[PDB]
Amino acid sequence: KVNKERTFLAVKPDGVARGLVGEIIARYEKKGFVLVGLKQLVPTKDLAESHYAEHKERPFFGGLVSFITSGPVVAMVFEGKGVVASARLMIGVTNPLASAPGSIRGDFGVDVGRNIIGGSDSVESANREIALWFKPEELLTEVKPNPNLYE
Amino acid sequence: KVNKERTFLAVKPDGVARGLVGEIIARYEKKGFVLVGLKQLVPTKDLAESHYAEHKERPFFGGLVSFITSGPVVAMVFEGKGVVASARLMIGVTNPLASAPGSIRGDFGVDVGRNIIGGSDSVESANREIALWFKPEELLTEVKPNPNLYE
Amino acid sequence: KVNKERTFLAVKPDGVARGLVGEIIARYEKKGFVLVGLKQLVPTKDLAESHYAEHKERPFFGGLVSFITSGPVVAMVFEGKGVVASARLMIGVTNPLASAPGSIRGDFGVDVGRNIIGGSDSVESANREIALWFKPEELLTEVKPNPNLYE
Amino acid sequence: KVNKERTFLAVKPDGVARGLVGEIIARYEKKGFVLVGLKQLVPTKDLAESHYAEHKERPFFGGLVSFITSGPVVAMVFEGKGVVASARLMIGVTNPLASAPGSIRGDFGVDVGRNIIGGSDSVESANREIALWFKPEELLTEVKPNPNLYE
Amino acid sequence: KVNKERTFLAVKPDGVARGLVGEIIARYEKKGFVLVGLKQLVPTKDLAESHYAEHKERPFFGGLVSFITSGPVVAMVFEGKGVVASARLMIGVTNPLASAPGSIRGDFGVDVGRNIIGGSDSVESANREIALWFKPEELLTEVKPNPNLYE
Amino acid sequence: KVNKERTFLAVKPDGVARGLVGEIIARYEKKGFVLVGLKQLVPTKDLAESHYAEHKERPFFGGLVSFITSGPVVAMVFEGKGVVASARLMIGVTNPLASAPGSIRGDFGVDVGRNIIGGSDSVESANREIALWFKPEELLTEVKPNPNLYE
Ligand SMILES: C[C@H](Cn1cnc2c(N)ncnc21)OC[P@](=O)(S)OP(=O)(O)OP(=O)(O)O
Ligand SMILES: C[C@H](Cn1cnc2c(N)ncnc21)OC[P@](=O)(S)OP(=O)(O)OP(=O)(O)O
Ligand SMILES: C[C@H](Cn1cnc2c(N)ncnc21)OC[P@](=O)(S)OP(=O)(O)OP(=O)(O)O
Ligand SMILES: C[C@H](Cn1cnc2c(N)ncnc21)OC[P@](=O)(S)OP(=O)(O)OP(=O)(O)O
Ligand SMILES: C[C@H](Cn1cnc2c(N)ncnc21)OC[P@](=O)(S)OP(=O)(O)OP(=O)(O)O
Ligand SMILES: C[C@H](Cn1cnc2c(N)ncnc21)OC[P@](=O)(S)OP(=O)(O)OP(=O)(O)O
Repeated sequence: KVNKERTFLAVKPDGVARGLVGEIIARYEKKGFVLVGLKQLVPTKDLAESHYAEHKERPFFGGLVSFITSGPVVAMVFEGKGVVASARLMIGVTNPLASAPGSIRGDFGVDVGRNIIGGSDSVESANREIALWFKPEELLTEVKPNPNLYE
Repeated sequence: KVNKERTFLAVKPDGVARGLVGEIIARYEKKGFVLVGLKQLVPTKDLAESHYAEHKERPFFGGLVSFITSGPVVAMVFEGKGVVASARLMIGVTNPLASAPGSIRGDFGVDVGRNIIGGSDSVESANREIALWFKPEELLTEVKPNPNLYE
Repeated sequence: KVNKERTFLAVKPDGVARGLVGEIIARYEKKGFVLVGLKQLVPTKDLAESHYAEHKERPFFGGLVSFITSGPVVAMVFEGKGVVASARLMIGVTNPLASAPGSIRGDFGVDVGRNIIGGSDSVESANREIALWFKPEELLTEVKPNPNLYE
Repeated sequence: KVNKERTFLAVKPDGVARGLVGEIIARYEKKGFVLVGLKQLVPTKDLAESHYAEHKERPFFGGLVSFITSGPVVAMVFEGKGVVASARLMIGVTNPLASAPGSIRGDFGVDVGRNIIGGSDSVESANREIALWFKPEELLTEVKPNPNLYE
Repeated sequence: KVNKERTFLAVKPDGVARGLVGEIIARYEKKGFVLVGLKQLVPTKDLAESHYAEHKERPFFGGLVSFITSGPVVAMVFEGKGVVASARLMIGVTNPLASAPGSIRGDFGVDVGRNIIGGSDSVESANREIALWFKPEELLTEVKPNPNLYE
Repeated sequence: KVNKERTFLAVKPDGVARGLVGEIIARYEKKGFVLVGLKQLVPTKDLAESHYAEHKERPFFGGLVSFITSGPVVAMVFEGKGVVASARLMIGVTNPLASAPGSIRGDFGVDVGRNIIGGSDSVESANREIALWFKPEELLTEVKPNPNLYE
């Protein structure tokens, strides 16, 4: 279906430390997106390096890897129609200072390096990120569509 | 006045079923718009066709008419300066996935067919919609202006 | 059955004027109680005296009648298991200053005469109050059983 | 330490289905309790029976084991001073209708069978429940004491 | 009248450092209590000792003085009927773990030493505390009574 | 250096009277901006004219001066990276009706004359406004950077 689209979201160590996990989950739940995977973990260097592989050649890659592996991360997978692009709109933009009020980064962030949450940029990136962070057993298979949310 | 402008708003069956009525009323109350009419009802095919008349030649007309009659609707009328255009901005856009975080559809909707709330598109549409859903007795006549909201 | 119990609730002129209608409705909706009746109206002296009949010989009767008729009131009917005793608990006690934080009066009221909301004191009072404020046509007959709320 | 006390909390299938996971996590985070374990899973009949082992001879045991395995559950472990007793106070009482406004069950529940969340009744039950639902690797070891929350 | 009663409230350094100032102020404003004095300051040892004078011979006195001077404090004065006792009820009890959900300490605190906010225990203590923290010029004199909050 | 930027914000008499002080302070605190100055006062014509000096020859100058002196104002100073531009984004635009939902004016305002809060338009205007409303003693000097908010 088109309503079975999935995105990977990570509440970064700064979002976890600031106690924003519930606030964030509650925003995606109110939207109508279904939580199909959820876990708290301290990421390994390998998970971090494979996750941010598009920034591997840039000077700040080291710091990104160090910071995401510096403390607990809440990894989640949400399912819904256009969940990839929608989840991103809900987060805001790279710079939290330029992110609109009402968005996660707009409401809670001030620094690019401490930008609370990260989401998949595309359906291809999502499917790769989901497989990396989660095992098939850790993901829901039975997802009954809400007739209140979908026509 | 100007500040006596009125708009018609309908919390659709999906918005009532999902328990979003108070959430929605609170947003317009916080804004400074005065509730001049309020009721819960199951709309008739008669009322629905008349309400959705601007789309009577479109292929989706029947579907809009079927859905708005499928369960209880919370019908309301708000009064304030630029309430028609403002109420619409507060709702978001046709596609809830494209609606900005901070708006009703932006925060709670995923599908065009399940887009929670509908509002008048113009002052002319509002005056027609208000007369169609409400009787003069069901509307407030005495509206004292709040000196904290109006200069 | 027992989950089909109904209570009458009135957001008094002070609760309406202060813009607390959406806040209050959202509280009962969150709880799992179903809205089966809703309307805004300016009560007549006849409706006000009939409503406050149990206190018709008390010195404060006139004052209660004068205030409930002084502006718009939001009249509602909620359905659920033990809704009568549960709505009262959610409201708090007669004196809002003695009402616990978390209740409507505890969170928003300071005066007995400006105590925002009133609810039915018993199933008997509820059935009488509902018939007095609402016509059978104004009340839902089809109430969808929620399997997440009720075992 | 005393501040290193841990409790096991489960958002039951009804709490997950109603989209209350984030609302719940936010409440414990706002309090100052640290999340040390988190996961979503559909529990097996075995894990449910071992979890509800204290009631294995009671007539309602079967019903509790059937319901907790009927859909996804969000399993969590929180750390803090008096977290076992405090989480329970935050949840409310067995009957959500008797639970005080401000508590989780007092704000969102109407039925004993659909009472959203369950928490450990003691430190001994917590240590057993934590070991039963989580592997030592799934739980945090490094827990930074907040000098704003602890003297 | 008796609606002119005043209380002194202090958001302690832990309260301020955790970013609970606006949350706390919103609660008293929603209640109907009028803010008649407000300031942020780092208290001097002299002001701290004078404030905590009733406990000057207790073993914990030193610790209370050390902590209230360790960082910024948001000092405020609220006016309204029974504001002294009501403000205390809103705060909760000495131990935040024993404080009811819905109270400031019940919702946000875990430790007696980090109990976010302090309020006057009596009208006599309030009048003394107000004079100690505020100059007559720093306090409002013109307080128009809200007819929506007082009969 | 860059994270030490400061802005001046004034919750205008309309914002104070509508009890919005707590809501506003919370928004800036959630964001990660540090409150370095805070006070409630009734501004003098001298302070008002100096504050609104950039518009001293515009026809609306008198109206702005009259209104900001008509009741209590909550003056505050926030510190953070890009706080001047970010605080304006959080306020919205001049016309609250055109302000996006999620912004303060977008969420609570209807009139240009009653637009709840004013903020510095530039770093130069901020430094001037801060020195005008606050004495150096009234401002924090020791501001430890939060490692959860800054890289
Ligand atoms: C490129 C970004 C931001 N970033 C971190 N440090 C720096 C830095 N020093 N210079 C520039 N950019 C930086 O890193 C990943 P993230 O924060 S998950 O995501 P996003 O939502 O921004 O998005 P996408 O476009 O990666 O999906
Ligand atoms: C024409 C629209 C949208 N729409 C619903 N289904 C479809 C569909 N199948 N194809 C196209 N458009 C669709 O219907 C009305 P509504 O949802 S109250 O919203 P609006 O706020 O956009 O309204 P207005 O702009 O007319 O006020
Ligand atoms: C007798 C009560 C209390 N009361 C109101 N004004 C006064 C007054 N001036 N002197 C004394 N008592 C007063 O009046 C009804 P109400 O306010 S709808 O509701 P309740 O929910 O508290 O209760 P119940 O009456 O339905 O049990
Ligand atoms: C025995 C308890 C209570 N209870 C639930 N259904 C029934 C029922 N049908 N008959 C009797 N008792 C019942 O079951 C677990 P729970 O629902 S998580 O609740 P709790 O958090 O209140 O309790 P505890 O186990 O920590 O005390
Ligand atoms: C003596 C009391 C209690 N107390 C604080 N720390 C300690 C401590 N370490 N050991 C014992 N007792 C302590 O101190 C004041 P506070 O904390 S504002 O609270 P309150 O609500 O009790 O009120 P009041 O005293 O203003 O009435
Ligand atoms: C010039 C503005 C707006 N303004 C008020 N009345 C009028 C009026 N009658 N005609 C035009 N403009 C008016 O005055 C300041 P303020 O209201 S704090 O707004 P802002 O914070 O959006 O401001 P800035 O600092 O960016 O200007």
